[PDB]
This record gives sequence, C-alpha cells and structure tokens, in this order.
Amino acid sequence: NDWLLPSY
Amino acid sequence: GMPSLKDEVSFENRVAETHKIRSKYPNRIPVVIERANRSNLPIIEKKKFLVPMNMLVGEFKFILHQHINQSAYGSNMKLFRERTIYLFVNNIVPKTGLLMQDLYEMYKDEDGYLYMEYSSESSL
Ligand SMILES: [Ca+2]
Ligand SMILES: [Ca+2]
Ligand SMILES: [Cl-]
Repeated sequence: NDWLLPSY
Repeated sequence: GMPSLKDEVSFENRVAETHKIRSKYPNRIPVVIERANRSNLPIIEKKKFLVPMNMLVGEFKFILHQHINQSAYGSNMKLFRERTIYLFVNNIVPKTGLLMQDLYEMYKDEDGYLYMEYSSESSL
C-alpha cells in the first residue's frame, strides 16, 4: 500500500 | 524477462489498486519503476510513485535519477552514488518536454499503471 509522492 | 510487479500481484488486484487510487486522487498518476538490465545499478526497494499530472517528464526523470542512486544511511541521511542511468517508457525514451499525464494517456498499461524502466545502457 506504499507510494512515493514526488514534489518540485 | 526480469521480475516485475505483474509477477508479484494478479491482474485483477492491480486493476483494483489503480482504479481506486485514480478515483481517490484524480490529479496524480500511478507509476511503477522497473530495472531493465543486469548491471551495477541497484534494485530500488520502493518503486511505486504517485506523480502529479502536470509534472514535466524532464523533472520526473531528474527525481528518478536521484532516487535510483540514493540509499538509506541511517536516520536523516541518504548516501548518493553517481551513476549513469537511461530511462524508458514502453521501450522508448521519455520525451523531456511533455507532461507526465501525456505519458500516462499514451503508454498506460491495461492494468492502470504507467510502467517505466531503467537501464545502464541506452538501448532497450
Ligand atoms: Ca524488478
Ligand atoms: Ca491486478
Ligand atoms: Cl539487488
């Protein structure tokens, strides 16, 4: 259930 | 023929995962990263990304370069070793000047995921 949430 | 998420999770579960994540977060796309050749590039333990739709491919490529080359060195710290990486979507080079939504609309897998692969070589 794990996700990486990239940002700017 | 290298080990992927399709071998880990059934088609029906993957369809369910991506459907509900897309209903819950319609402005992000589900991406899975996969190692595409045998070399000194490490196998990343975390490979699922929820990428903002308006993020540029070139930007996501920069982020992905760092992730693949970083490993945990305790708490508050990450070890970065510089290595050359080539990235691929459905066997082709992701176009730098596009949105990540475009990649999703063009190359999305039937199971709902955008599959992307990294290699130490520029070929496939
Ligand atoms: Ca793999
Ligand atoms: Ca499935
Ligand atoms: Cl490994």
